[PDB]
Amino acid sequence: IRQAHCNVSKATWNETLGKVVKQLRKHFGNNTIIRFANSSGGDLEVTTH
Amino acid sequence: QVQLQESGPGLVRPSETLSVTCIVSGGSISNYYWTWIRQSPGKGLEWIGYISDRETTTYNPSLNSRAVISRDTSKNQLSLQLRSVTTADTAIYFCATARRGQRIYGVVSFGEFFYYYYMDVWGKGTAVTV
Amino acid sequence: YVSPLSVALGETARISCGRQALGSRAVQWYQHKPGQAPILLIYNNQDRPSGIPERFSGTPDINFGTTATLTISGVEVGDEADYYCHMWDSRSGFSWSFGGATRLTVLSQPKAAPSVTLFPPSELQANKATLVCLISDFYPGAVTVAWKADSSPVKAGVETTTPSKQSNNKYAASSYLSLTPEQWKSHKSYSCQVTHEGSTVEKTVAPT
Ligand SMILES: *[C@@H]1O[C@H](CO)[C@@H](O[C@@H]2O[C@H](CO)[C@@H](O[C@@H]3O[C@H](CO[C@H]4O[C@H](CO[C@H]5O[C@H](CO)[C@@H](O)[C@H](O)[C@@H]5O[C@H]5O[C@H](CO)[C@@H](O)[C@H](O)[C@@H]5O)[C@@H](O)[C@H](O[C@H]5O[C@H](CO)[C@@H](O)[C@H](O)[C@@H]5O)[C@@H]4O)[C@@H](O)[C@H](O[C@H]4O[C@H](CO)[C@@H](O)[C@H](O)[C@@H]4O[C@H]4O[C@H](CO)[C@@H](O)[C@H](O)[C@@H]4O[C@H]4O[C@H](CO)[C@@H](O)[C@H](O)[C@@H]4O)[C@@H]3O)[C@H](O)[C@H]2NC(C)=O)[C@H](O)[C@H]1NC(C)=O
Ligand SMILES: *[C@@H]1O[C@H](CO)[C@@H](O[C@@H]2O[C@H](CO)[C@@H](O)[C@H](O)[C@H]2NC(C)=O)[C@H](O)[C@H]1NC(C)=O
Ligand SMILES: *[C@@H]1O[C@H](CO)[C@@H](O)[C@H](O)[C@H]1NC(C)=O
Repeated sequence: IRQAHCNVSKATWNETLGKVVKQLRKHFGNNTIIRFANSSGGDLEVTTH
Repeated sequence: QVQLQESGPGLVRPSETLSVTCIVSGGSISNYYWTWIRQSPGKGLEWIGYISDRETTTYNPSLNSRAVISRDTSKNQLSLQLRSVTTADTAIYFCATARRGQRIYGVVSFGEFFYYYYMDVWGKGTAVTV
Repeated sequence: YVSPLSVALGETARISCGRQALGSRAVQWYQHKPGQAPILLIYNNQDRPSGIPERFSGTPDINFGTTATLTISGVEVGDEADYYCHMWDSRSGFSWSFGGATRLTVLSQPKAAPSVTLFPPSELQANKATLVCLISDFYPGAVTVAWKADSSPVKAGVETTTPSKQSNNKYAASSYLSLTPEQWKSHKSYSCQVTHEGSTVEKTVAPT
Protein backbone atom coordinates (compact mmCIF):
# COMPACT_ATOMS: atom_id res chain seq x y z
CA ILE A 1 0.00 0.00 0.00
CA ARG A 2 1.82 3.07 -1.34
CA GLN A 3 0.95 6.70 -2.09
CA ALA A 4 -0.29 8.08 -5.40
CA HIS A 5 1.99 10.85 -6.65
CA CYS A 6 3.05 12.87 -9.69
CA ASN A 7 6.56 13.58 -10.98
CA VAL A 8 7.88 16.47 -13.02
CA SER A 9 11.49 17.04 -14.08
CA LYS A 10 12.99 19.81 -11.96
CA ALA A 11 15.21 21.54 -14.55
CA THR A 12 12.47 21.83 -17.18
CA TRP A 13 10.10 23.28 -14.58
CA ASN A 14 12.75 25.82 -13.55
CA GLU A 15 13.33 26.85 -17.17
CA THR A 16 9.61 27.20 -17.91
CA LEU A 17 9.14 29.22 -14.70
CA GLY A 18 11.93 31.51 -15.88
CA LYS A 19 10.37 32.05 -19.28
CA VAL A 20 7.01 32.69 -17.58
CA VAL A 21 8.45 35.37 -15.29
CA LYS A 22 10.38 37.02 -18.15
CA GLN A 23 7.03 37.77 -19.83
CA LEU A 24 5.33 38.57 -16.52
CA ARG A 25 7.90 41.37 -16.16
CA LYS A 26 6.54 42.98 -19.36
CA HIS A 27 3.49 44.32 -17.47
CA PHE A 28 4.95 45.01 -14.00
CA GLY A 29 8.52 46.21 -14.57
CA ASN A 30 11.97 44.69 -14.96
CA ASN A 31 13.06 45.57 -11.42
CA THR A 32 9.97 44.53 -9.43
CA ILE A 33 10.46 41.16 -7.73
CA ILE A 34 7.70 38.54 -7.92
CA ARG A 35 7.47 35.17 -6.17
CA PHE A 36 5.44 31.97 -6.43
CA ALA A 37 3.56 30.33 -3.55
CA ASN A 38 0.89 27.67 -3.11
CA SER A 39 -2.86 28.28 -3.01
CA SER A 40 -4.40 30.53 -0.36
CA GLY A 41 -7.41 28.37 0.54
CA GLY A 42 -11.00 27.50 -0.35
CA ASP A 43 -12.55 24.26 -1.55
CA LEU A 44 -10.52 21.12 -2.17
CA GLU A 45 -10.87 21.33 -5.95
CA VAL A 46 -9.39 24.86 -5.96
CA THR A 47 -6.31 24.52 -3.73
CA THR A 48 -4.92 21.42 -5.49
CA HIS A 49 -4.06 20.05 -8.91
CA GLN B 1 36.00 -11.03 15.35
CA VAL B 2 33.57 -10.69 18.27
CA GLN B 3 33.42 -13.17 21.15
CA LEU B 4 30.47 -13.14 23.55
CA GLN B 5 30.51 -14.68 27.03
CA GLU B 6 27.35 -14.93 29.12
CA SER B 7 27.40 -14.84 32.92
CA GLY B 8 24.36 -15.39 35.11
CA PRO B 9 23.49 -16.59 38.60
CA GLY B 10 21.59 -19.60 37.23
CA LEU B 11 19.04 -19.65 40.07
CA VAL B 12 16.74 -16.83 41.20
CA ARG B 13 13.93 -16.96 43.74
CA PRO B 14 10.41 -16.17 42.48
CA SER B 15 9.38 -12.50 42.55
CA GLU B 16 12.91 -11.06 42.44
CA THR B 17 15.24 -9.19 40.06
CA LEU B 18 16.89 -11.65 37.70
CA SER B 19 20.21 -10.17 36.54
CA VAL B 20 22.38 -11.47 33.70
CA THR B 21 25.53 -10.02 32.13
CA CYS B 22 27.06 -10.45 28.67
CA ILE B 23 30.79 -9.74 28.28
CA VAL B 24 32.05 -8.69 24.84
CA SER B 25 35.71 -9.02 23.85
CA GLY B 26 35.54 -8.27 20.12
CA GLY B 27 34.81 -4.58 19.69
CA SER B 28 33.12 -1.48 21.07
CA ILE B 29 29.63 -1.69 22.55
CA SER B 30 28.57 1.70 21.12
CA ASN B 31 28.79 0.67 17.44
CA TYR B 32 26.42 -2.29 16.96
CA TYR B 33 22.99 -3.11 18.32
CA TRP B 34 22.49 -5.75 21.02
CA THR B 35 19.58 -7.99 21.96
CA TRP B 36 18.44 -10.75 24.31
CA ILE B 37 16.76 -14.00 23.26
CA ARG B 38 15.58 -16.84 25.50
CA GLN B 39 15.17 -20.50 24.53
CA SER B 40 12.58 -21.92 26.88
CA PRO B 41 12.18 -25.72 27.07
CA GLY B 42 9.21 -27.16 25.23
CA LYS B 43 8.73 -23.89 23.33
CA GLY B 44 10.25 -21.92 20.49
CA LEU B 45 12.91 -19.42 21.49
CA GLU B 46 11.58 -15.95 22.30
CA TRP B 47 12.95 -12.50 21.47
CA ILE B 48 12.49 -10.26 24.51
CA GLY B 49 14.21 -6.92 23.85
CA TYR B 50 17.10 -4.96 22.42
CA ILE B 51 19.27 -1.89 23.00
CA SER B 52 20.73 0.34 20.29
CA ASP B 53 24.14 1.98 19.96
CA ARG B 54 22.58 5.37 20.78
CA GLU B 55 21.39 3.92 24.13
CA THR B 56 17.68 3.48 23.44
CA THR B 57 15.70 0.45 24.61
CA THR B 58 12.85 -1.61 23.18
CA TYR B 59 11.02 -4.51 24.83
CA ASN B 60 8.64 -7.30 23.86
CA PRO B 61 5.08 -6.15 24.70
CA SER B 62 4.43 -9.36 26.66
CA LEU B 63 7.45 -8.69 28.91
CA ASN B 64 7.82 -4.92 28.42
CA SER B 65 6.11 -4.44 31.80
CA ARG B 66 8.91 -6.46 33.44
CA ALA B 67 12.16 -6.21 31.43
CA VAL B 68 14.97 -3.65 31.26
CA ILE B 69 18.31 -3.76 29.42
CA SER B 70 21.39 -1.68 30.24
CA ARG B 71 24.80 -1.10 28.65
CA ASP B 72 28.05 -0.31 30.47
CA THR B 73 30.42 2.23 28.92
CA SER B 74 33.65 1.63 30.86
CA LYS B 75 33.17 -2.15 30.79
CA ASN B 76 32.47 -3.96 27.51
CA GLN B 77 29.36 -5.55 28.97
CA LEU B 78 25.58 -5.43 28.67
CA SER B 79 23.21 -6.32 31.51
CA LEU B 80 19.59 -7.48 31.56
CA GLN B 81 17.27 -7.10 34.57
CA LEU B 82 13.93 -8.92 34.72
CA ARG B 83 11.65 -7.90 37.59
CA SER B 84 9.18 -10.29 39.25
CA VAL B 85 10.21 -13.51 37.51
CA THR B 86 7.96 -16.57 37.69
CA THR B 87 8.14 -20.26 36.74
CA ALA B 88 7.84 -19.28 33.05
CA ASP B 89 11.03 -17.17 32.90
CA THR B 90 13.33 -20.22 33.15
CA ALA B 91 15.26 -20.51 29.89
CA ILE B 92 18.64 -20.46 28.17
CA TYR B 93 19.42 -16.76 27.70
CA PHE B 94 21.53 -15.83 24.66
CA CYS B 95 22.94 -12.33 24.18
CA ALA B 96 23.43 -11.47 20.52
CA THR B 97 24.82 -8.58 18.53
CA ALA B 98 22.61 -7.15 15.82
CA ARG B 99 22.76 -4.98 12.70
CA ARG B 100 20.13 -2.44 11.61
CA GLY B 101 19.26 -2.78 7.93
CA GLN B 102 16.42 -0.84 6.32
CA ARG B 103 14.40 -2.40 3.50
CA ILE B 104 12.95 0.07 0.99
CA TYR B 105 10.27 -0.80 -1.57
CA GLY B 106 9.23 2.62 -2.88
CA VAL B 107 10.10 6.31 -2.66
CA VAL B 108 12.31 7.39 0.25
CA SER B 109 10.51 10.70 0.83
CA PHE B 110 7.06 9.07 1.10
CA GLY B 111 8.24 6.61 3.73
CA GLU B 112 7.38 3.18 2.33
CA PHE B 113 10.31 1.58 4.14
CA PHE B 114 10.91 -0.34 7.36
CA TYR B 115 13.86 -1.35 9.52
CA TYR B 116 14.75 -5.04 9.79
CA TYR B 117 17.20 -6.57 12.25
CA TYR B 118 19.37 -9.69 12.19
CA MET B 119 21.67 -11.23 14.81
CA ASP B 120 24.86 -12.43 13.11
CA VAL B 121 26.94 -13.10 16.25
CA TRP B 122 25.48 -14.95 19.24
CA GLY B 123 26.77 -16.02 22.63
CA LYS B 124 27.24 -19.50 24.04
CA GLY B 125 24.24 -19.08 26.35
CA THR B 126 23.64 -18.94 30.10
CA ALA B 127 20.96 -21.09 31.72
CA VAL B 128 18.61 -19.39 34.20
CA THR B 129 16.20 -21.37 36.40
CA VAL B 130 13.48 -19.98 38.66
CA TYR C 1 5.97 -25.40 18.44
CA VAL C 2 8.13 -27.64 16.27
CA SER C 3 7.18 -29.08 12.87
CA PRO C 4 9.01 -32.05 11.32
CA LEU C 5 10.72 -32.47 7.96
CA SER C 6 12.41 -35.61 6.61
CA VAL C 7 15.09 -35.53 3.89
CA ALA C 8 17.26 -38.22 2.32
CA LEU C 9 21.05 -38.12 2.57
CA GLY C 10 22.67 -36.30 -0.36
CA GLU C 11 19.44 -35.03 -1.94
CA THR C 12 18.33 -31.40 -2.02
CA ALA C 13 15.78 -30.20 0.54
CA ARG C 14 13.40 -27.23 0.45
CA ILE C 15 12.31 -26.06 3.91
CA SER C 16 9.04 -24.13 3.76
CA CYS C 17 8.52 -21.08 5.98
CA GLY C 18 5.22 -20.47 7.75
CA ARG C 19 3.41 -17.15 8.28
CA GLN C 20 4.49 -15.87 4.88
CA ALA C 21 4.85 -12.16 4.24
CA LEU C 22 2.34 -9.62 2.92
CA GLY C 23 4.82 -7.22 1.29
CA SER C 24 8.50 -6.72 0.50
CA ARG C 25 10.56 -8.91 2.80
CA ALA C 26 14.09 -9.31 4.16
CA VAL C 27 13.82 -12.72 5.83
CA GLN C 28 16.33 -14.42 8.12
CA TRP C 29 17.13 -18.15 8.28
CA TYR C 30 18.59 -19.47 11.54
CA GLN C 31 20.00 -22.92 12.31
CA HIS C 32 19.67 -23.86 16.00
CA LYS C 33 20.96 -27.06 17.50
CA PRO C 34 19.24 -28.05 20.77
CA GLY C 35 21.11 -26.37 23.61
CA GLN C 36 23.99 -24.97 21.55
CA ALA C 37 24.55 -21.41 20.36
CA PRO C 38 22.18 -20.66 17.46
CA ILE C 39 23.89 -19.72 14.19
CA LEU C 40 22.15 -17.84 11.40
CA LEU C 41 22.47 -19.14 7.86
CA ILE C 42 20.86 -16.16 6.07
CA TYR C 43 20.45 -12.51 7.08
CA ASN C 44 19.41 -11.01 3.74
CA ASN C 45 17.38 -13.28 1.44
CA GLN C 46 20.37 -13.89 -0.85
CA ASP C 47 23.26 -12.71 1.33
CA ARG C 48 25.16 -14.98 3.71
CA PRO C 49 27.87 -14.11 6.24
CA SER C 50 31.47 -15.05 5.56
CA GLY C 51 32.13 -18.72 6.27
CA ILE C 52 28.73 -20.19 5.38
CA PRO C 53 29.07 -22.88 2.67
CA GLU C 54 27.33 -22.52 -0.68
CA ARG C 55 25.01 -25.48 0.04
CA PHE C 56 22.47 -23.30 1.89
CA SER C 57 20.48 -20.73 -0.07
CA GLY C 58 17.42 -18.54 0.28
CA THR C 59 14.95 -17.33 -2.31
CA PRO C 60 15.13 -13.63 -3.23
CA ASP C 61 11.86 -11.84 -3.89
CA ILE C 62 12.75 -10.62 -7.37
CA ASN C 63 9.02 -10.49 -8.21
CA PHE C 64 6.31 -10.13 -5.58
CA GLY C 65 4.80 -13.56 -5.02
CA THR C 66 7.80 -15.77 -4.26
CA THR C 67 7.87 -17.67 -0.96
CA ALA C 68 10.82 -18.09 1.40
CA THR C 69 12.18 -21.64 1.11
CA LEU C 70 15.55 -22.63 2.57
CA THR C 71 17.19 -24.79 -0.12
CA ILE C 72 19.93 -27.18 1.02
CA SER C 73 22.01 -29.08 -1.54
CA GLY C 74 23.83 -32.22 -0.44
CA VAL C 75 22.23 -32.68 2.97
CA GLU C 76 24.57 -34.36 5.47
CA VAL C 77 24.23 -35.62 9.04
CA GLY C 78 25.38 -32.33 10.58
CA ASP C 79 22.46 -30.40 9.08
CA GLU C 80 20.00 -32.17 11.41
CA ALA C 81 18.89 -29.30 13.66
CA ASP C 82 16.03 -26.89 14.23
CA TYR C 83 15.44 -24.16 11.65
CA TYR C 84 13.81 -20.84 12.53
CA CYS C 85 12.45 -18.47 9.87
CA HIS C 86 12.41 -14.86 11.05
CA MET C 87 9.88 -12.95 8.92
CA TRP C 88 9.98 -9.19 8.29
CA ASP C 89 7.58 -7.45 5.90
CA SER C 90 6.22 -3.96 5.30
CA ARG C 91 2.54 -4.70 5.93
CA SER C 92 3.18 -6.33 9.32
CA GLY C 93 4.76 -4.55 12.28
CA PHE C 94 7.71 -5.54 14.43
CA SER C 95 7.99 -9.33 14.26
CA TRP C 96 9.06 -10.44 17.74
CA SER C 97 8.51 -14.20 17.55
CA PHE C 98 10.69 -16.20 15.18
CA GLY C 99 9.18 -18.61 12.69
CA GLY C 100 7.90 -22.00 13.72
CA ALA C 101 10.72 -24.38 14.59
CA THR C 102 11.50 -26.79 11.76
CA ARG C 103 12.93 -30.10 13.00
CA LEU C 104 15.03 -31.32 10.09
CA THR C 105 15.74 -35.06 10.04
CA VAL C 106 18.29 -36.85 7.86
CA LEU C 107 17.02 -40.32 6.97
CA SER C 108 18.95 -43.36 5.70
CA GLN C 109 21.82 -42.95 8.15
CA PRO C 110 24.02 -46.02 8.81
CA LYS C 111 22.72 -47.84 11.87
CA ALA C 112 25.19 -48.66 14.64
CA ALA C 113 25.13 -51.60 17.02
CA PRO C 114 24.86 -50.26 20.59
CA SER C 115 28.12 -50.06 22.53
CA VAL C 116 26.97 -51.09 26.02
CA THR C 117 28.90 -51.03 29.30
CA LEU C 118 27.64 -52.08 32.74
CA PHE C 119 29.22 -50.73 35.95
CA PRO C 120 28.45 -52.23 39.38
CA PRO C 121 28.08 -49.92 42.40
CA SER C 122 31.34 -48.35 43.55
CA GLU C 123 29.16 -45.86 47.31
CA LEU C 124 28.69 -49.14 49.17
CA GLN C 125 30.55 -47.45 52.03
CA ALA C 126 27.73 -44.87 51.98
CA ASN C 127 25.06 -47.61 52.34
CA LYS C 128 23.76 -47.10 48.79
CA ALA C 129 24.14 -48.89 45.46
CA THR C 130 23.47 -47.76 41.88
CA LEU C 131 24.10 -50.07 38.93
CA VAL C 132 24.93 -47.88 35.91
CA CYS C 133 24.27 -49.11 32.37
CA LEU C 134 25.64 -46.85 29.62
CA ILE C 135 24.94 -47.05 25.88
CA SER C 136 27.06 -45.14 23.36
CA ASP C 137 27.46 -44.93 19.60
CA PHE C 138 24.13 -46.33 18.35
CA TYR C 139 21.62 -45.20 15.72
CA PRO C 140 18.70 -44.73 15.53
CA GLY C 141 18.28 -43.20 18.99
CA ALA C 142 15.53 -45.64 19.99
CA VAL C 143 16.63 -48.25 22.55
CA THR C 144 14.92 -50.13 25.37
CA VAL C 145 16.56 -50.99 28.70
CA ALA C 146 15.58 -54.00 30.82
CA TRP C 147 17.08 -55.05 34.15
CA LYS C 148 17.40 -58.66 35.26
CA ALA C 149 18.17 -60.11 38.69
CA ASP C 150 19.65 -63.47 37.66
CA SER C 151 16.59 -64.27 35.53
CA SER C 152 13.75 -62.27 37.14
CA PRO C 153 13.20 -58.67 35.97
CA VAL C 154 13.70 -55.81 38.41
CA LYS C 155 11.11 -53.23 37.26
CA ALA C 156 11.76 -51.09 40.36
CA GLY C 157 14.02 -48.15 41.13
CA VAL C 158 14.97 -47.76 37.46
CA GLU C 159 15.71 -44.26 36.14
CA THR C 160 16.51 -44.00 32.43
CA THR C 161 17.24 -40.98 30.25
CA THR C 162 16.00 -40.46 26.71
CA PRO C 163 18.70 -41.02 24.06
CA SER C 164 20.67 -37.87 23.27
CA LYS C 165 23.00 -37.24 20.35
CA GLN C 166 26.76 -37.02 20.83
CA SER C 167 29.63 -35.69 18.70
CA ASN C 168 29.77 -38.89 16.60
CA ASN C 169 26.25 -38.10 15.28
CA LYS C 170 25.20 -41.35 16.99
CA TYR C 171 23.25 -41.48 20.26
CA ALA C 172 24.10 -41.95 23.93
CA ALA C 173 21.94 -42.92 26.91
CA SER C 174 22.28 -43.95 30.55
CA SER C 175 20.28 -46.03 33.03
CA TYR C 176 20.52 -46.11 36.84
CA LEU C 177 19.24 -48.95 39.03
CA SER C 178 19.12 -47.89 42.69
CA LEU C 179 19.34 -50.70 45.25
CA THR C 180 20.42 -51.35 48.82
CA PRO C 181 23.81 -53.07 49.24
CA GLU C 182 22.14 -56.09 50.85
CA GLN C 183 19.95 -56.68 47.80
CA TRP C 184 22.98 -56.20 45.53
CA LYS C 185 24.95 -58.86 47.40
CA SER C 186 21.81 -61.03 47.61
CA HIS C 187 21.15 -61.84 43.96
CA LYS C 188 23.87 -63.76 42.12
CA SER C 189 24.38 -61.49 39.11
CA TYR C 190 22.62 -58.55 37.47
CA SER C 191 22.12 -58.29 33.71
CA CYS C 192 21.39 -55.12 31.75
CA GLN C 193 19.67 -55.89 28.44
CA VAL C 194 19.67 -53.21 25.74
CA THR C 195 17.35 -53.82 22.79
CA HIS C 196 18.22 -51.81 19.67
CA GLU C 197 15.83 -52.44 16.74
CA GLY C 198 15.85 -56.25 16.37
CA SER C 199 19.20 -56.80 18.08
CA THR C 200 19.62 -57.35 21.83
CA VAL C 201 22.83 -57.07 23.86
CA GLU C 202 23.08 -58.41 27.41
CA LYS C 203 25.79 -57.52 29.94
CA THR C 204 26.10 -59.39 33.25
CA VAL C 205 28.04 -58.39 36.37
CA ALA C 206 28.23 -60.02 39.80
CA PRO C 207 29.49 -59.14 43.29
CA THR C 208 33.05 -60.15 44.13
C1 LIG D 1 8.68 9.38 -9.82
O1 LIG D 1 9.64 9.86 -8.93
C2 LIG D 1 9.86 8.99 -7.81
C3 LIG D 1 10.89 9.67 -6.94
O2 LIG D 1 11.75 10.50 -7.72
C4 LIG D 1 10.29 7.59 -8.26
O3 LIG D 1 10.18 6.76 -7.12
C5 LIG D 1 11.05 5.62 -7.26
O4 LIG D 1 10.27 4.43 -7.34
C6 LIG D 1 11.07 3.27 -7.58
C7 LIG D 1 10.10 2.12 -7.75
O5 LIG D 1 8.77 2.58 -7.93
C8 LIG D 1 12.05 3.05 -6.44
O6 LIG D 1 12.90 1.97 -6.81
C9 LIG D 1 13.06 1.08 -5.69
O7 LIG D 1 14.35 1.23 -5.17
C10 LIG D 1 14.61 0.41 -4.05
C11 LIG D 1 15.94 0.85 -3.46
O8 LIG D 1 16.94 0.55 -4.42
C12 LIG D 1 18.16 1.24 -4.08
O9 LIG D 1 18.82 0.59 -3.01
C13 LIG D 1 19.24 -0.77 -3.28
C14 LIG D 1 19.79 -1.38 -1.98
O10 LIG D 1 20.94 -0.64 -1.51
C15 LIG D 1 21.54 -1.40 -0.43
O11 LIG D 1 22.29 -2.51 -0.95
C16 LIG D 1 23.48 -2.18 -1.73
C17 LIG D 1 24.14 -3.48 -2.13
O12 LIG D 1 23.18 -4.27 -2.84
C18 LIG D 1 24.41 -1.26 -0.92
O13 LIG D 1 25.50 -0.86 -1.73
C19 LIG D 1 23.63 -0.04 -0.44
O14 LIG D 1 24.51 0.90 0.20
C20 LIG D 1 22.46 -0.49 0.42
O15 LIG D 1 23.02 -1.28 1.49
C21 LIG D 1 23.49 -0.54 2.64
O16 LIG D 1 22.54 0.41 3.11
C22 LIG D 1 21.31 -0.11 3.69
C23 LIG D 1 20.54 1.09 4.18
O17 LIG D 1 21.40 1.89 4.98
C24 LIG D 1 21.63 -1.10 4.81
O18 LIG D 1 20.42 -1.68 5.26
C25 LIG D 1 22.56 -2.20 4.29
O19 LIG D 1 22.82 -3.16 5.31
C26 LIG D 1 23.84 -1.60 3.72
O20 LIG D 1 24.50 -1.00 4.83
C27 LIG D 1 20.24 -0.76 -4.45
O21 LIG D 1 20.62 -2.09 -4.75
C28 LIG D 1 19.60 -0.11 -5.69
O22 LIG D 1 20.55 -0.05 -6.76
C29 LIG D 1 19.93 -0.43 -8.01
O23 LIG D 1 19.41 0.70 -8.67
C30 LIG D 1 20.39 1.52 -9.32
C31 LIG D 1 19.72 2.84 -9.67
O24 LIG D 1 19.35 3.49 -8.46
C32 LIG D 1 20.93 0.79 -10.56
O25 LIG D 1 22.24 1.25 -10.86
C33 LIG D 1 20.95 -0.75 -10.35
O26 LIG D 1 19.86 -1.37 -11.04
C34 LIG D 1 21.01 -1.17 -8.86
O27 LIG D 1 20.81 -2.58 -8.85
C35 LIG D 1 19.03 1.28 -5.37
O28 LIG D 1 20.16 2.13 -5.20
C36 LIG D 1 14.64 -1.04 -4.53
O29 LIG D 1 14.90 -1.87 -3.41
C37 LIG D 1 13.29 -1.43 -5.20
O30 LIG D 1 13.41 -2.70 -5.88
C38 LIG D 1 13.17 -3.82 -4.99
O31 LIG D 1 11.83 -3.79 -4.44
C39 LIG D 1 10.77 -4.16 -5.35
C40 LIG D 1 9.45 -3.95 -4.63
O32 LIG D 1 9.41 -4.80 -3.50
C41 LIG D 1 11.00 -5.60 -5.78
O33 LIG D 1 9.89 -6.04 -6.55
C42 LIG D 1 12.29 -5.66 -6.60
O34 LIG D 1 12.50 -6.97 -7.09
C43 LIG D 1 13.50 -5.15 -5.79
O35 LIG D 1 13.90 -6.23 -4.93
C44 LIG D 1 15.32 -6.47 -5.10
O36 LIG D 1 16.05 -5.80 -4.08
C45 LIG D 1 15.81 -6.27 -2.72
C46 LIG D 1 16.70 -5.46 -1.79
O37 LIG D 1 17.90 -6.19 -1.56
C47 LIG D 1 16.09 -7.79 -2.64
O38 LIG D 1 15.76 -8.26 -1.34
C48 LIG D 1 15.25 -8.53 -3.69
O39 LIG D 1 15.47 -9.93 -3.60
C49 LIG D 1 15.59 -8.00 -5.07
O40 LIG D 1 16.98 -8.29 -5.24
C50 LIG D 1 17.22 -8.89 -6.53
O41 LIG D 1 17.69 -7.91 -7.44
C51 LIG D 1 18.95 -7.31 -7.10
C52 LIG D 1 19.24 -6.23 -8.13
O42 LIG D 1 18.09 -5.39 -8.23
C53 LIG D 1 20.03 -8.40 -7.05
O43 LIG D 1 21.28 -7.82 -6.67
C54 LIG D 1 19.63 -9.49 -6.04
O44 LIG D 1 20.62 -10.51 -6.01
C55 LIG D 1 18.24 -10.05 -6.36
O45 LIG D 1 18.39 -10.81 -7.56
C56 LIG D 1 12.79 -0.36 -6.19
O46 LIG D 1 13.46 -0.59 -7.43
C57 LIG D 1 12.89 4.31 -6.19
O47 LIG D 1 13.65 4.16 -5.00
C58 LIG D 1 12.00 5.54 -6.07
N1 LIG D 1 12.80 6.75 -5.96
C59 LIG D 1 13.29 7.21 -4.80
C60 LIG D 1 14.09 8.47 -4.88
O48 LIG D 1 13.09 6.64 -3.73
C61 LIG D 1 9.43 7.04 -9.40
O49 LIG D 1 10.06 5.92 -10.03
C62 LIG D 1 9.19 8.10 -10.46
N2 LIG D 1 8.36 7.61 -11.56
C63 LIG D 1 7.08 7.20 -11.55
C64 LIG D 1 6.35 7.22 -10.24
O50 LIG D 1 6.53 6.81 -12.58
C1 LIG E 1 7.73 9.76 -17.16
O1 LIG E 1 7.62 8.47 -17.75
C2 LIG E 1 8.09 8.43 -19.10
C3 LIG E 1 7.79 7.04 -19.62
O2 LIG E 1 7.27 6.21 -18.59
C4 LIG E 1 9.58 8.79 -19.15
O3 LIG E 1 9.94 8.90 -20.52
C5 LIG E 1 10.95 7.94 -20.87
O4 LIG E 1 12.27 8.43 -20.59
C6 LIG E 1 13.32 7.51 -20.93
C7 LIG E 1 14.61 8.15 -20.49
O5 LIG E 1 15.33 7.30 -19.60
C8 LIG E 1 13.28 7.21 -22.43
O6 LIG E 1 14.27 6.24 -22.73
C9 LIG E 1 11.90 6.70 -22.83
O7 LIG E 1 11.83 6.54 -24.24
C10 LIG E 1 10.82 7.66 -22.37
N1 LIG E 1 9.50 7.15 -22.69
C11 LIG E 1 8.69 7.72 -23.59
C12 LIG E 1 7.36 7.05 -23.79
O8 LIG E 1 9.01 8.73 -24.21
C13 LIG E 1 9.83 10.12 -18.47
O9 LIG E 1 11.23 10.36 -18.36
C14 LIG E 1 9.20 10.15 -17.08
N2 LIG E 1 9.36 11.47 -16.47
C15 LIG E 1 9.53 11.66 -15.16
C16 LIG E 1 9.67 13.08 -14.72
O10 LIG E 1 9.58 10.72 -14.37
C1 LIG F 1 13.16 45.59 -19.67
O1 LIG F 1 14.08 44.82 -20.46
C2 LIG F 1 13.75 44.75 -21.85
C3 LIG F 1 14.76 43.83 -22.50
O2 LIG F 1 14.13 42.70 -23.09
C4 LIG F 1 13.75 46.16 -22.45
O3 LIG F 1 13.35 46.09 -23.82
C5 LIG F 1 12.79 47.06 -21.68
O4 LIG F 1 12.88 48.39 -22.16
C6 LIG F 1 13.13 47.03 -20.19
N1 LIG F 1 12.17 47.83 -19.44
C7 LIG F 1 12.53 48.69 -18.47
C8 LIG F 1 11.41 49.43 -17.80
O5 LIG F 1 13.71 48.86 -18.16
